[PDB]
Amino acid sequence: DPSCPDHEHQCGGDDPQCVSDLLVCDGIKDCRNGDDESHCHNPFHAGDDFVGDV
Amino acid sequence: SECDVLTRLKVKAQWRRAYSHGHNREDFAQAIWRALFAQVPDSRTLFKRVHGHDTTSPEFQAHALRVLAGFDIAISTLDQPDALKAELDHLEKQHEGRHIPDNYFDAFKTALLHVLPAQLGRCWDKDAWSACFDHIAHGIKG
Amino acid sequence: SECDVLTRLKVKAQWRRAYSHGHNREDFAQAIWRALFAQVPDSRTLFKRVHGHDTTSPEFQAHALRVLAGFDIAISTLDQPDALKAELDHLEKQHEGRHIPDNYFDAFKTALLHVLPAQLGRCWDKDAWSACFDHIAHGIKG
Amino acid sequence: DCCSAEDRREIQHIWDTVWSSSFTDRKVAIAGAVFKDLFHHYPSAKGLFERVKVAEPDSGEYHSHLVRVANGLDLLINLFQDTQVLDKQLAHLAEQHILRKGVTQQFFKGIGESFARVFPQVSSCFNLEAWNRCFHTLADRISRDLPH
Amino acid sequence: DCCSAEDRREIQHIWDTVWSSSFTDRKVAIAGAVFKDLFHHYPSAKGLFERVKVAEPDSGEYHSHLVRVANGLDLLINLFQDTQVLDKQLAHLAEQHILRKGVTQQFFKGIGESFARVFPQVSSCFNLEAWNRCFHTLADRISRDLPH
Amino acid sequence: EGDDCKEHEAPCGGDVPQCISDLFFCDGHKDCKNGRDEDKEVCSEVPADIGSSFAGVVSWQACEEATPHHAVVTITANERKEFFKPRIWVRAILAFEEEEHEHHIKTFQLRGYYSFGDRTLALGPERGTKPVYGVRCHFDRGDDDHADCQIVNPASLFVCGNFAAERH
Amino acid sequence: VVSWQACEEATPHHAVVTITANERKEFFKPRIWVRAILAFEEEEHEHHIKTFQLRGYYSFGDRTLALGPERGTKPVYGVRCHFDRGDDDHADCQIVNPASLFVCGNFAAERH
Amino acid sequence: RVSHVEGTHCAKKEFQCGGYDQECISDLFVCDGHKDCHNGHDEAEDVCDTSPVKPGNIFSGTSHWHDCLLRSDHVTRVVIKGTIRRNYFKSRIWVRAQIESDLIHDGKKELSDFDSKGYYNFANRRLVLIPIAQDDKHLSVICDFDRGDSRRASCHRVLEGTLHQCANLSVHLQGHH
Amino acid sequence: DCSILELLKVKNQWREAFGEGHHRVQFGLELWKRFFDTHPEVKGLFKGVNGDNIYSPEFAAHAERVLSGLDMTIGLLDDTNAFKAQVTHLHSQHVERSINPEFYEHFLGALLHVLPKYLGTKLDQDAWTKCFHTIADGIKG
Amino acid sequence: DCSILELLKVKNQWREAFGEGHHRVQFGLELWKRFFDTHPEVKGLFKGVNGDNIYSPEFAAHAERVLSGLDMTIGLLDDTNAFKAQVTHLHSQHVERSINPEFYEHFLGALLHVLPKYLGTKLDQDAWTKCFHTIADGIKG
Amino acid sequence: HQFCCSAEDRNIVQKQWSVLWGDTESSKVKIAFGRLILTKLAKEIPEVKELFNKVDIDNPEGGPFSAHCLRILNALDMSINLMDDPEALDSALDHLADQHHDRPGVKKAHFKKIAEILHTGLQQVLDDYNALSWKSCFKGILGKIASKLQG
Amino acid sequence: HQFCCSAEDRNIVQKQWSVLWGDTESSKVKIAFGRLILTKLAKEIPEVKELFNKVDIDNPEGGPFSAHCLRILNALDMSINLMDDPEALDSALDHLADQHHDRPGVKKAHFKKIAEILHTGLQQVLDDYNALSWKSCFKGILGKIASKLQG
Ligand code: HEM
Ligand code: HEM
Ligand code: HEM
Ligand code: HEM
Ligand code: HEM
Ligand code: HEM
Ligand code: HEM
Ligand code: HEM
Ligand SMILES: [C-]#N
Ligand SMILES: [C-]#N
Ligand SMILES: [C-]#N
Ligand SMILES: [C-]#N
Ligand SMILES: [C-]#N
Ligand SMILES: [C-]#N
Ligand SMILES: [C-]#N
Ligand SMILES: [C-]#N
Ligand SMILES: [Ca+2]
Ligand SMILES: [Ca+2]
Ligand SMILES: [Ca+2]
Ligand SMILES: [Zn+2]
Repeated sequence: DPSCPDHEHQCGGDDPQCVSDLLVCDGIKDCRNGDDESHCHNPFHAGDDFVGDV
Repeated sequence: SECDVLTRLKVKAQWRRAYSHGHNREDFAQAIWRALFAQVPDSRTLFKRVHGHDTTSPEFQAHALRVLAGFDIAISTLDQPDALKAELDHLEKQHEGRHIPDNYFDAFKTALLHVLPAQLGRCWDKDAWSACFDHIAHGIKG
Repeated sequence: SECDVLTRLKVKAQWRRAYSHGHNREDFAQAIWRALFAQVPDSRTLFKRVHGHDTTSPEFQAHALRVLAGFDIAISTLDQPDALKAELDHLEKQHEGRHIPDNYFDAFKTALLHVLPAQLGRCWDKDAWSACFDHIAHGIKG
Repeated sequence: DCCSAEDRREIQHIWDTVWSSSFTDRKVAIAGAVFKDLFHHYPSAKGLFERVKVAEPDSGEYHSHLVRVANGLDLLINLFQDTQVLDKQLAHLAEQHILRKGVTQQFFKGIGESFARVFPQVSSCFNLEAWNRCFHTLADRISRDLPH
Repeated sequence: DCCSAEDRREIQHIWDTVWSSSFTDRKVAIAGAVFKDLFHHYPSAKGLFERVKVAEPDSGEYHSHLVRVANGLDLLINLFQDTQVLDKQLAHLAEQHILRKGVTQQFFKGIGESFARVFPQVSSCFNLEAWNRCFHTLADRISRDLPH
Repeated sequence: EGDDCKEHEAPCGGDVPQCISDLFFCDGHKDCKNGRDEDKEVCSEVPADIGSSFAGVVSWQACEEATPHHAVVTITANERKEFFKPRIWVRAILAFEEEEHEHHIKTFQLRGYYSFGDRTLALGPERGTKPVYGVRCHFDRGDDDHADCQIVNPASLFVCGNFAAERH
Repeated sequence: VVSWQACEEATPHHAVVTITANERKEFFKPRIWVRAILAFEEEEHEHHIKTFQLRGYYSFGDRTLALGPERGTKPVYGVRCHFDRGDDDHADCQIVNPASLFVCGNFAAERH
Repeated sequence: RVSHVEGTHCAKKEFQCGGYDQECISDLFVCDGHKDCHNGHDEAEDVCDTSPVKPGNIFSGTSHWHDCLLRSDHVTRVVIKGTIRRNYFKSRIWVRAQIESDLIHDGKKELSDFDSKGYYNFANRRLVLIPIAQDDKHLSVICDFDRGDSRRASCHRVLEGTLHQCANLSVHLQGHH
Repeated sequence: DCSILELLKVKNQWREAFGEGHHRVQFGLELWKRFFDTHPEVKGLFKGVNGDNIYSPEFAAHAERVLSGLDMTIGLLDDTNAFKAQVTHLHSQHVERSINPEFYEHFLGALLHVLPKYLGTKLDQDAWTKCFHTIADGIKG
Repeated sequence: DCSILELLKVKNQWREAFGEGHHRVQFGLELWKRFFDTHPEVKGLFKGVNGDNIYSPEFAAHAERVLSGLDMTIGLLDDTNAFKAQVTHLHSQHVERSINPEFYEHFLGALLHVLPKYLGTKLDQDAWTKCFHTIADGIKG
Repeated sequence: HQFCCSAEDRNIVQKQWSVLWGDTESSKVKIAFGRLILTKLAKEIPEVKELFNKVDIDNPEGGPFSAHCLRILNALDMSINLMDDPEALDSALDHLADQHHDRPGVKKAHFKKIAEILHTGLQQVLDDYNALSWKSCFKGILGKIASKLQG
Repeated sequence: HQFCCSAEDRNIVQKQWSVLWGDTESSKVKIAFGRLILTKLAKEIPEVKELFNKVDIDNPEGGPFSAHCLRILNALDMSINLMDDPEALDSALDHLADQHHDRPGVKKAHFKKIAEILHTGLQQVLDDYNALSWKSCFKGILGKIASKLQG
């Protein structure tokens, strides 16, 4: 079952916490463990190709 | 055993369980066909028109389905001997001219009698099926 | 505390919660027994007839259930003093002749008072249970 | 060898593969076979059905009769988990059979035997033992108060 | 210290361990105890129940009365999440108590005290604070328009 | 997690989910886009090997009024027809663990099949042997050595009891 | 697979012996008392398989599984398995006559 | 966690033996010193580990309130102060503990603590602590050591009578003040 | 005028209401509850089977017999011979009792009232009235 | 003639309908909806409690009082003394209002109509009518 | 063994029996039911009433007889709940047979009668009652209890 | 292609068509329905009846004609079930077109009529019938079958 309200983010860790989806990766720490500010690596880089099979 | 009124009823019910739910029906058909062609691979030449070389082709699917439909009419009318005789005559006409050894019909039977219990998986009677198949096949041959 | 009209009502309700649902009832019984025999292992000799050496035997299960049934009558009639007196006299007769030290009754009490809160797990009163058990046990002894 | 709850649940479950349809064809065929067997083994009983034309087994009267039986048995089996109602319906059926003179308990044992002979021919995984154990229960109630 | 929603939910939940049965025995015993306490502390009020035969506490009249009270309280508590209906029933009960002369607000404070004294004796995990906070609410409505 | 397969279909497994027929597993032709229906592990015929026996303690819910004891089902014979390879036809025996005092053990002879795609051992009464019991074992622990079994009624597939089977 | 020398006139087929129950008395531990079943692999056409119920013991020092007819079950067959391959998984078995211990057949047993 | 999603076929107050295993047992027989499972799982070491309630343990976590009280998120500590385990009834450990809460109520910080008592039940791995003679609106605490270890627990602040959950709390051992 | 498609439809919907044993009993009982509620003038006819108490075993067994016979007739809807034979058999079972022939219309009324509660499909009222009438016509003299 | 098994049965089924608070209110309201639907002649008696609007708080509180009293009497069914006392108390609460004594039969009618919708078991109509009548008899003069 | 009082039979019996004892005054109901059964037995077979002299049957509303009705009802409850475990059930029923043997004057015919009375009452109180299973099982239970009787 | 008899259209058609064949005597229903459709076609366009002389349409209750009604109904069933696989469907429908070409006298107008009759009947028998999807798909099916007709 989801650990968080429909539009929130689970900070995870041994001390869980929910934080608004709009506050993840905005450069301001909202999680007590700063999880919202360490995801911040975009998988897509200019030039990347992904190939999807049906 | 022989094709009683009763054992015909049994075969009819089991065929309902196996065929009547058009889900895996083309797969049921094709399984029967892979088995048949595995036993008598020389028979594939009779099916050039309908792509017997590739049983996954749409033309051969259409075929195997036509077959199972005919067989379905035959089973469905096991308790209506007039209609059964009619369908069997029809199939016979559709098959005359084609040089089909008893060999191949035995292949078909063996195929059906192995795919059927795999389909039902449960309560089925190979003797009743043997008898009634023999009746239908005799009907198609002459 | 002492066995009031009220605290008797409380004990009665809690006993309902613990005993009345014949699921783990034989297990409840047997837990009580393992505790008792753990405290005073010399008492097992009194139960030779009913296989006190193996509390998992069907004979001993039947026993422990008989017990809990008697105790159930006793608790159920805490608010019906005439009936309570009757059942207590009956149990007393069933127990007279058997050399049972107060020792063993204290073992029984302690067993019950440890298995009970494990069963209920929640809202229970060990003082009320102590009082009412003391009343019933005094009734069985004389 | 009583009629266990398992036996009754079994029969109730397998029952929808023996006839049971929006059409009466299977009922007629199977019940018809049951009676062919009965009359084969106890031919004296065949006289009891002149009123329905046992004499013309393709007749609407005899068909409708067979269907009446089949549906009667259906009714009995459907009531296996409603013992009171089963008892009343059993009594009703019994009286219906008492009105008919010449119907004996022996004929009922006979029809039990013929049912047990016919059913396993029309459906696989038919629990014959269960059927026997339960039929005994049904028939012994229907056929009591009838000539031994 | 008002009567919170939590308090009401609490009372509603614990309530089925204090009497509440298809039988009236527990209601009679417990309500009876409540009144023994009330009369012990405010003996002047005992006169108000001659009509229901307090002098004979084993009488059907007095029993039936106790049950009437218990069920009245039941009705009140069951209406905790239906404030409008609770208000109407509260008014009704109030007028029923205005018809009886000699019934004062002081007697109501008294019975609140005796309830609070009795309930924790018959069930563990009974929230006494919640009970007090909510009873104050109920009684202050029933007993207004009465005489201090 | 389950799968979006239909009756008479089984998942191919692998990175891109695909469902194919029961009747297409291990028949020598690749029907999966990734060929998994012909994988050597998928098509392991070990769960139906002669001498294979799977045992475990049964919790009953009907049919048998005995308390939890072991059940063992032992494959005594097999046959995999070369023209129809997606099934292994097996003869097995269901037996129950009974006390030292019983000395009148009950033994049920079964026949059925192992289906590769289903990963299922399905057993019913041997020819002319009183339709008492059938067995359904599902090898879903990721190996050929454990299976979730039910002792069922051959007709209704009604569950009489369950045991967690383990290969011994 | 069993090579027969008497009793059974069938050609080499499998034999399987399955332990169905056991009991190791705590006061007499050098034996494990077992209930087993000897069964034979038979053709698709037979459909009337033969099953023999056995009881006996496993002896640790002997490394021997010794089986004979279950109580009241017609003294037809007994089994002697010797686990002498260095593990609990292979055994040299003989299907014998319960009385004479006469060898009817031999099979190299393997745990499956 | 997976085993939690799966559930069991056992009744309440029952203990399922193995992981896949079908045998059920009364939770009054779990870690009582007697082998009750066909596989002896009810007396296994992982099952019967007594370290979740080893006295001296200080579990700390953040309490998130959503009922009963109107507190903002705040630290709570469950401090194990003592255990009693009767040799005649080993099925359960009777735990005594102190529940502390750091509340930043009115501009400044203030400790809210109370003494409590309850039990750890091996079968469901559950620690129940109800407030010792604390009518003073201190809520009970129920912790489940359901994270695979004896170091972390999923807790709730609850009302004792109804088991209504007023707060979500997840403690980890950390432990040393 | 109960034609092929009519009787086919009625057969199907009947299978929906009566073919499931778990709600066949509720169906029968509710049919009767409705019938007796809206036409209590009818109850007199059923003194033999406690029609005043539909929750009794007597009446339950009755309702069961009813639904069974109705099943037979609906199932014989396509076999004209056996149909006529069955309907005359029903006639024999009803002619002895002084039954107002317009009670059958009321019976159909209750049937149509109760049916949709046990149908996963939309009640084909035309087909049902037509077939019910081709049955009742035969039951009546 | 409301004997031991009768009153035991009625007690049980009553516990089913009234013992669950989540559907007690629906039960009361539906009882009244039915009563007033099938006997609107009765509505005049309840002007004091907005009987014309059963969805009002006045009437809700009323229906609650009803079910409560019915609970008391059903619960006192085994204590003859306290029963008689309670039933005469109900009598006092009804005698002042000119109530047609055959309205009680109609009340029972609505009760028996609504009850099975809140019973997981089959309604024991005999037990219910017998006990209801041993109550109403006492309520009436 | 199976068929006569099978596993499912026992499940049905237990499930249906469970319906009676819903509330907290189950004791009241057990006493009422036991009193009914017993006094009905004393009416049907008058020679029986003398056998209950030591439990004061002449005052059925009295203490001793009430406690006794609890005794029988609880024995019945126990035996029903024990149907899962045939060996334990057998042992308990055996103890009961012993107890009824020590009361001379108790005869098998009395048990036949009380069987009839029991089933008749259960048909009324229980809303769901599978007579086949109940009779199947109680034939064996009452059979075993009356098995050590002289007459 | 999409829009005209789309994927969902086909799903609807299959799902709704499945409702008819619930029980074991599906053959009876297929024969009845086929007989209805065909005789209605012979009434609407009388020149058609002669074309079914070899299947004994003059005795519609007869064996040969019944077996034939099974032929058409099973072809229809097959083509409906084949709508998942457009290529296979196309092949089967092509075979049908071939078969109807070898029967001189069969004209496209007959197929237009039988389309009308078919939809009218299906509106009755089916309780749930999405006319838009059904007509969308059968336009294409019947279209393809009548595609090789001379007239
Ligand atoms: C009793 C089992 C069989 C049944 C029910 C059956 C039925 C059918 C059917 C329905 C057709 C399609 C006729 C048409 O629409 O033109 C057909 C054609 C054909 N059959 Fe069979 N058949 C059976 C066994 C066999 C056997 C064993 C053989 C020998 C391999 C065989 C050889 C053929 C051939 C070569 C065709 C021509 C396919 C084409 O090009 O259209 N059949 N049969
Ligand atoms: C107040 C708690 C107790 C209650 C309610 C109780 C009740 C019972 C009951 C119902 C029986 C069955 C008698 C029969 O059916 O004939 C029994 C027998 C017996 N009791 Fe207790 N008992 C209690 C405490 C004890 C104590 C502490 C002991 C000393 C260990 C004890 C020793 C025995 C013995 C030796 C028997 C007979 C054993 C046999 O059946 O062979 N009881 N008691
Ligand atoms: C297998 C259990 C049986 C069932 C469920 C059954 C059912 C029925 C039914 C439903 C009827 C129609 C009664 C009516 O609608 O008025 C009937 C009539 C009859 N039964 Fe049976 N029956 C059974 C066994 C037997 C036996 C063994 C015999 C002895 C041959 C028998 C002899 C008759 C006769 C003579 C009639 C009168 C039919 C007539 O009107 O001519 N029945 N039965
Ligand atoms: C705790 C809140 C109370 C509740 C819910 C309550 C409930 C009731 C009920 C249900 C009745 C019966 C009315 C009827 O059925 O006509 C009643 C009557 C009465 N009440 Fe109370 N009561 C409460 C407190 C009190 C107090 C504190 C007193 C002061 C001693 C009191 C004095 C009376 C008297 C004298 C009657 C007359 C009874 C009779 O004559 O039959 N009540 N009350
Ligand atoms: C087409 C709808 C009906 C069907 C299928 C039907 C069928 C039946 C059946 C099967 C029986 C049982 C006869 C027996 O076994 O002896 C029966 C009896 C009876 N029918 Fe109907 N019936 C229908 C309509 C009606 C009508 C409209 C009434 C008038 C209210 C009616 C009044 C009765 C009565 C009074 C009995 C016998 C009651 C008794 O046995 O005590 N039926 N009917
Ligand atoms: C045995 C079934 C019945 C029971 C248990 C019952 C019980 C009650 C109760 C408890 C009250 C509340 C009195 C008060 O709060 O002062 C009441 C009032 C009343 N009852 Fe009934 N009653 C029953 C049947 C009926 C019948 C059949 C009628 C006729 C329609 C009726 C008409 C009324 C009226 C008009 C009132 C007072 C209306 C008002 O307060 O404005 N009751 N009844
Ligand atoms: C319905 C199954 C029955 C059950 C479960 C049952 C159970 C019991 C029990 C538990 C006792 C108490 C023994 C003790 O505590 O010392 C008892 C006593 C007794 N039973 Fe029954 N019984 C049954 C049937 C009968 C029958 C049919 C009779 C024949 C009249 C009978 C005659 C007696 C007598 C005379 C006593 C002596 C009571 C006393 O003196 O205290 N029982 N029974
Ligand atoms: C509704 C779509 C139709 C389908 C699915 C269909 C299907 C069939 C099938 C499967 C056959 C059997 C051919 C064989 O196996 O040899 C057949 C035969 C035939 N069809 Fe149709 N058909 C349809 C519409 C029509 C219509 C509109 C006509 C115009 C009268 C027609 C005229 C014929 C004729 C004359 C035969 C010859 C039957 C014989 O003599 O054996 N079909 N049809
Ligand atoms: C077909 N061939
Ligand atoms: C105690 N026995
Ligand atoms: C009978 N027929
Ligand atoms: C208040 N009585
Ligand atoms: C008709 N009844
Ligand atoms: C009444 N009201
Ligand atoms: C019996 N007592
Ligand atoms: C075209 N039939
Ligand atoms: Ca942030
Ligand atoms: Ca493949
Ligand atoms: Ca243990
Ligand atoms: Zn994150």
